[PDB]
Amino acid sequence: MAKEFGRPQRVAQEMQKEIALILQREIKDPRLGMMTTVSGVEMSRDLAYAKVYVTFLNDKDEDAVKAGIKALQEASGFIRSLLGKAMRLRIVPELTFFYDNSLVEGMR
Repeated sequence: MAKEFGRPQRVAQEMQKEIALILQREIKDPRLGMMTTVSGVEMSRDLAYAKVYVTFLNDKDEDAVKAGIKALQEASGFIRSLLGKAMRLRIVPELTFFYDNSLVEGMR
């Protein structure tokens, strides 16, 4: 989020910031009394598939990590649909939501 160019990086940024926001706003950040991060972003419009990364500190509690993630899982199609609509687009690529917490690395 800081690449104002004509390359595929610029758009990737604007989108990363837009998704990062809706990913930190539309998401349950305040509900998890924790701040999430986006140490990964992938947008493939060549067909209709994307892959976004989100790291949380839910690891702190396996209960909040399991349940929490469960909430992020159910709100999956919600974030994806909320995005497409939020950005009124069409590509509506399979932008999956990868949750990389500290419960799968311990350093997230």
